[PDB]
Amino acid sequence: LLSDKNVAIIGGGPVGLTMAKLLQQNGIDVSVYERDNDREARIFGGTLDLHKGSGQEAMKKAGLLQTYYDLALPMGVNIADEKGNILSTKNVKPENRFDNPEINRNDLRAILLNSLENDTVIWDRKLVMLEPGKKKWTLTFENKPSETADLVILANGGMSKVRKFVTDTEVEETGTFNIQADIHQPEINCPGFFQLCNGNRLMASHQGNLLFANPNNNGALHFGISFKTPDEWTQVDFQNRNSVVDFLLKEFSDWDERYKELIHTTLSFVGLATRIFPLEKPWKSKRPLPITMIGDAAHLMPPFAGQGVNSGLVDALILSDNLADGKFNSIEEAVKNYEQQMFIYGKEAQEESTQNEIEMFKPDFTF
Ligand SMILES: Cc1cc2nc3c(=O)[nH]c(=O)nc-3n(C[C@H](O)[C@H](O)[C@H](O)COP(=O)(O)OP(=O)(O)OC[C@H]3O[C@@H](n4cnc5c(N)ncnc54)[C@H](O)[C@@H]3O)c2cc1C
Repeated sequence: LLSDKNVAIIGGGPVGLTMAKLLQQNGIDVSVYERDNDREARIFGGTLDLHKGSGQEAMKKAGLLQTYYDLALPMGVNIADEKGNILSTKNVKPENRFDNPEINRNDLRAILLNSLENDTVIWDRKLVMLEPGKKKWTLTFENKPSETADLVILANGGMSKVRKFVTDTEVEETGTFNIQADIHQPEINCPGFFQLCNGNRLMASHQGNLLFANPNNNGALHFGISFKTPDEWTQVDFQNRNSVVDFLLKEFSDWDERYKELIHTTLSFVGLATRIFPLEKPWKSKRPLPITMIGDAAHLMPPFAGQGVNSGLVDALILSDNLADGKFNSIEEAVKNYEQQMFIYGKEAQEESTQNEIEMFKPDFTF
């Protein structure tokens, strides 16, 4: 069905790599083009969890489920107030897989890279332009040679700049904001907070500020602090830790000294406005050549209720199935069938995550 043709996947994130695996095991000629300089670039961020109905099915189909298990870490969850423990959910043996053991993002990338043929991924390839010819797409990469493909699949994350051939829809700010950071040797550097987590992930919520932490992302503590974007903003400079620290200490002034120590001990902060790529309009039905989008490039949405990578791993599973099992007259029809399913579960996910974002940031999230 892709028989004399090649596929370009733009983006080597967890969705794009998984797309590449599911394609390539059915004999399809696929390359992944990834902006990262090389395979050891550090991926900033929290862990990912794969769920039994969805992301784990992608891994199962790719023959990687067990490997995901070996490298992932089941974790309990503690809910605390702006000082003490209000709920402690330890993981039980029936449930350690039950979905969603946590995996570090570089571990998962390495699992997916290792399952691919040599030179599937081409590193240091930032796609900046796409142009449809007669039969193939010309792909333009910053300061590197151009390439062609019969089929382009954008897997290049929520801020993709190269969507216009699929849709004119734009990314939108949802009105919340997230500040993230990593603390190394947390047992040493934020002891009181590290002891509160006590090996579990921790969430706490107070007066419209939410705090999420994982004390054990390959030995580093990762945390995020989220809140409704201040009307005043922008006004904090994430380059200057002092201005981020002043802002956070003001917002957290009520909170126990263990949380403040977390803010004090952080070397640098990454600030990011929450965004959604809304599945609001149908995508374009006149496309000059086959092209589609999966993962956050298709349906970026707030992460607060756990939605995120699982639905992108389902995208990969449904699209590769449609392209391989070839029950369709054409690639075009294969893509359209995928996009139709994806609009349904993708909209359900977005509604739940928008509704959850509203519910959480209500300043009186009791909750
Ligand atoms: C703060 C926060 C916490 C989150 N927590 C969770 C969670 O707990 N659970 C969950 O499931 N999801 C969570 N998510 C969502 C989750 O991270 C994403 O859904 C997931 O990473 C998307 O996978 P992806 O492959 O589509 O995109 P990405 O991970 O964004 O990867 C896209 C890849 O494309 C590469 N790329 C970008 N531009 C180009 C270019 N022009 N050319 C070539 N390559 C390019 C990038 O380097 C990147 O490797 C969270 C998101 C945020 C923001």
